[PDB]
Amino acid sequence: THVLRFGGIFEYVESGPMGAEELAFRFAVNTINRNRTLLPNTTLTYDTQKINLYDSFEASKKACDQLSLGVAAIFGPSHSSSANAVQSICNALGVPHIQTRWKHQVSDNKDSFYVSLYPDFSSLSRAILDLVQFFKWKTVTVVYDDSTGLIRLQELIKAPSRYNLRLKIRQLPADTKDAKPLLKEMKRGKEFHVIFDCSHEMAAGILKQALAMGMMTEYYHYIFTTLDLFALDVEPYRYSGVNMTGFRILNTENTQVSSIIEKWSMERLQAPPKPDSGLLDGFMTTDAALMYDAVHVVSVAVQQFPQMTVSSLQCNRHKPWRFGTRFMSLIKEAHWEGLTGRITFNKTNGLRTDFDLDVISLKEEGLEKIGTWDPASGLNMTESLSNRSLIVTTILEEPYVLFKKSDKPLYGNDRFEGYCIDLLRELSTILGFTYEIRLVEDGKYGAQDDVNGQWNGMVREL
Amino acid sequence: GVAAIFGPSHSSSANAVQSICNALGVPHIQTRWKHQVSDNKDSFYVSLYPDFSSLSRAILDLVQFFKWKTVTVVYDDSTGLIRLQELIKAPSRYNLRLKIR
Ligand SMILES: *[C@@H]1O[C@H](CO)[C@@H](O)[C@H](O)[C@H]1NC(C)=O
Repeated sequence: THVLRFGGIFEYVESGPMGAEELAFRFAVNTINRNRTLLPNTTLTYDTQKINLYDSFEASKKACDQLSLGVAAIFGPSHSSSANAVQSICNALGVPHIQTRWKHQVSDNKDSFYVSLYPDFSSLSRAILDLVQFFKWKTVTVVYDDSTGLIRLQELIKAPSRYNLRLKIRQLPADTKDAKPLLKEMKRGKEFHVIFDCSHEMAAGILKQALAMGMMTEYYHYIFTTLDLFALDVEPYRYSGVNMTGFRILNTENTQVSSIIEKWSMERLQAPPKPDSGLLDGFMTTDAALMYDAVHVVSVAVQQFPQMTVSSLQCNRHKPWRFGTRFMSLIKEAHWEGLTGRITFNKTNGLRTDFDLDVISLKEEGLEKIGTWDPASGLNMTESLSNRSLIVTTILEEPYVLFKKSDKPLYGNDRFEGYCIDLLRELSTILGFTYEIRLVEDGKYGAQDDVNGQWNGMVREL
Repeated sequence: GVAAIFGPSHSSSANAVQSICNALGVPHIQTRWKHQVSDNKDSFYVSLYPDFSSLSRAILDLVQFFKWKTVTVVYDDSTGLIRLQELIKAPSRYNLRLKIR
């Protein structure tokens, strides 16, 4: 019957047969035609090209070769430099471009034949800012890997102008995995709250060098802007008392999504993750999820456009596609729900700015969901007793309270004696008390320090 | 028969022309600053615009000479943060109070 095929330009690799994005694309294309509910009388076909993702020339060449034959839409590369050429080609030839990864769009680029499935960092940075403000942070150390990281998290970077945050922007060393010098610089600077704008594998890298260095104590809270935090192997960090936090768009809390991800993991049995990499196994990266969702949303959109006589557009001469405008508007207005939750494209942009997030933080188990984030509503973090110990504190004033003169080691309340201890015993035998003496760590009386408006010792402990 | 392409003064078009020139081997002479991704291996291109990796530190030297403790970096477009990224990272190595706008 009627048939249309989708163009696809992905990474050219040799160790693995083909990239994870291509895996997801092929999996979903052979899922659409197999699932008779979606595209019942039309079979989806995949046209796959492999490039270096950095040679925009060969990306343009492959896009032109695909457009020479019948292509309804191009699933462009997952880079920020070869995707611009492909979207320009698609716009000039009037064919939808399908971006599953974030790239910096020029403010004066009047291009409207592309859709960006990746959640816009214009909203993800606001989500990071809301997560920081919820934790009431004051010293925040934004860490990014690529120079485009500042462009990604620019709302977070501009936040100190509005809020009271103190930002110390740092960059991971380039062309090397030596994250130890940067963590050392944090240790000298006593930077405890960190925001990591690095990929999940790189995030696992810095987590490993942080554990090997001493960053995995209780006083370190890590916010990861990456959406693949659930793919990390937090087992070495599970019981370390670390407060690492992140987000997640891959809606794993669903039966259909669980079945899809389990099928994808079962299909992924040829390139297992490296055991000594700090990463999980049998999972699905967010890039594959966005590719799956992209091809699915294009399929559900083209469900409403039965006339799909793909043309033979050339690049030597420019000729807009007769079905390109309506198909592109249909893609932009298309509303589908899948692996990454609700998929709604911004009308004025084509990017996806209205997305549903789930907040992920480290707990006693591995990365439980502790809230949700929506661009409209905002951050939604949901996460006496008679037989209760009465914690008390005291200072070592010799006439008042002093350690009992017993050579035999003694613990609990009995190890403390003095006039104040006698008064506490009298109160306990007068009232109902089950009390334990907890010595003050600061070892001082309360003092209103005008330097920062902070108390200390017993008063602050109270 | 052209010996060198004096490509466009815009990031996307300059990147496209630079990739084409690198593929075909002809030099691509660009006179405007554009963000070259780190892993890019294009060789047939030279940029005459003063590298903001070396000019943002000139701005930082000016700030040091004036002994500023609080600075407000104001930029226009989103690719302005990636231009003066050394100036943004400076507060780590110095004593500044950047209030980027
Ligand atoms: C937050 O999430 C809880 C649980 O899903 C829900 O009951 C509540 O209505 C949500 N609040 C907002 C403001 O979305």
